[PDB]
Amino acid sequence: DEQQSQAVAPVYVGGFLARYDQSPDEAELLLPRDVVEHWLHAVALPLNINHDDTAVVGHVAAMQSVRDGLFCLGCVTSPRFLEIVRRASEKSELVSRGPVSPLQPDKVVEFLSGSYAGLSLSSTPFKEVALCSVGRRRGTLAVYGRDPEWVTQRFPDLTAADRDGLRAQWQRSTAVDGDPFRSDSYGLLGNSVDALYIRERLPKLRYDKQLVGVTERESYVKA
Amino acid sequence: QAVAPVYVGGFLARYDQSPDEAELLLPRDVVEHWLHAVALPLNINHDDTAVVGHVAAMQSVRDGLFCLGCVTSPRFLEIVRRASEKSELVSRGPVSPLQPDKVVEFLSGSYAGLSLSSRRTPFKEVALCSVGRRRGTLAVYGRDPEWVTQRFPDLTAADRDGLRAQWQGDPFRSDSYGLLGNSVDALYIRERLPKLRYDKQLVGVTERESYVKA
Repeated sequence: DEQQSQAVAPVYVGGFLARYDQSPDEAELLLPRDVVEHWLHAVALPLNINHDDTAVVGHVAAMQSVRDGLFCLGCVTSPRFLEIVRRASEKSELVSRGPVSPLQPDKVVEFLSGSYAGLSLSSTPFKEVALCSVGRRRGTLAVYGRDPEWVTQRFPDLTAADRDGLRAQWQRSTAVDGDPFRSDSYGLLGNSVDALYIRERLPKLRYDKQLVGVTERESYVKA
Repeated sequence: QAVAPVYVGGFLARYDQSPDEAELLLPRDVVEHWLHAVALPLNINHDDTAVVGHVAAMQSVRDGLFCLGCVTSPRFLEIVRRASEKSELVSRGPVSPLQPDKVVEFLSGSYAGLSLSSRRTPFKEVALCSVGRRRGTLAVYGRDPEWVTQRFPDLTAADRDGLRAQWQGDPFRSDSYGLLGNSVDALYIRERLPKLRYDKQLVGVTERESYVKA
């Protein structure tokens, strides 16, 4: 209970929604810097599971256009979603194996890291942000952690100035969040089988990890 | 209807396949000895709190050990039913002729392999798993046990008669959460799809005439 209480504390997620250096084969995935800045530069977008309106699990706490792409920081807050994740994490051998040495085991964070390893922006233009098994845009690796600062520190490309801009954002009471989640374990279970048949899933995830340099520092990423 | 029984068939071992593991070896003779040549429980990934049914028949044939299982647990079937309604893969349906069967399709996609762990004393249990450690252990699901057996070209009428003679309280103590945890594990099994496709080719089953998803 006490230890289970920590499991369902909020979970932050960060990562690029798009990499300006990545040229996609599909026109639909194009998202140039000028386009992003226009709508972005010159209010809190919901965060969900695979773009499902009934699976809102939190909100976006910061969005920043940087040198290498569009970076996002979200916050998973749904008590229902986190409890579901807590229970499944207890029956995962992947999770039982734990994280890389120095990191403290964190079943909930590890389960999220394993299942929803990608970030997905889709559509105002900026409608919402989705956690998915793997993103269609390359470099969209999802990085989970209990601390916003820690998550941002997982990406070598971000400079101290970049992080300052992001911080000003998350430090600022959202409309999306009682519990915005309107799905269940059965729903998540149905989605898990879909993930099993995504082709090149692991190679895509490993490619993303190297592209954003998360391979350089320790994290809960399972890929 | 959807939660009616589901049969699953497939080889638990291919005598022609050389187990890249000395512990997975399973010679014909040792098999036929324990065989005819208490029905074994059928569970999920060898979790004994996840028994979904029983083995209805086993037959040692030319190419290996063929098995036919029956998924009967109502608790399990109902859990599967709900999840199947929230699966895009399942919503896409099967290939042309075959009629949609959500529960059968979710099972085909999630537990595409069979696993025997006679580890020990003889045959202990058969597990439905995302992919088996032994090659050629593709799991084929269906509502009619006859149809399922007809999915494997290797089997002969004589082989089928032997199996036919055999197949002719809720034991599940798990939940949606347990299956979900197992689902993330499956995502990290290496070469899952390549192995499944290999198994599929080996036993001659096609997505074009079954519910197999790999």
